[PDB]
Amino acid sequence: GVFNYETETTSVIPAARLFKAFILDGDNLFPKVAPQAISSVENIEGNGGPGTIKKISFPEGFPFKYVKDRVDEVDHTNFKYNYSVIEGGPIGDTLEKISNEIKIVATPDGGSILKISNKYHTKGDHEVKAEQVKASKEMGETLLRAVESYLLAHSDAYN
Ligand SMILES: c1coc(CNc2ncnc3nc[nH]c23)c1
Repeated sequence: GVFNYETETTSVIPAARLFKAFILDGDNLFPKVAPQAISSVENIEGNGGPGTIKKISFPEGFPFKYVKDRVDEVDHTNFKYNYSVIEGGPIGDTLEKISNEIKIVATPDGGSILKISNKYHTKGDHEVKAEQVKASKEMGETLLRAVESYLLAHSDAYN
């Protein structure tokens, strides 16, 4: 079955720039700005569009060793990015996939709002716990804040 979770968060960075950095250049930025959260990102197959597979490794001591994520869609006009967790970590006999959608929207103050949906696809019917969703949110927020801090400090990056 599918369990749907939605959240929203804000950024002080304008949408297009935040999209170029946090979404389009995450493979590079995440291990650089948040090494305590992401040890490395490996491109396994594909050139960045639908179907591209990445292996994201976590630091020692984390609950999981890695996940493989697959790019589902990338909308460079409307700042939408869809990707799925397809192997590793929580994926296995109870959880087939996590499908995610991120949309970044401009706000008139010059920042942005990120709208995030996480859909957990379980085998038949087993149950997703608030704890697993929380952990995802916390990771996403750590990464956002680390990227935001970098973009604040490096004005010539991603313009
Ligand atoms: C690429 C990898 O992770 C992201 C961020 N998605 C995201 N950001 C902030 N909180 C989240 N919660 C679930 N997904 C989230 C983009």
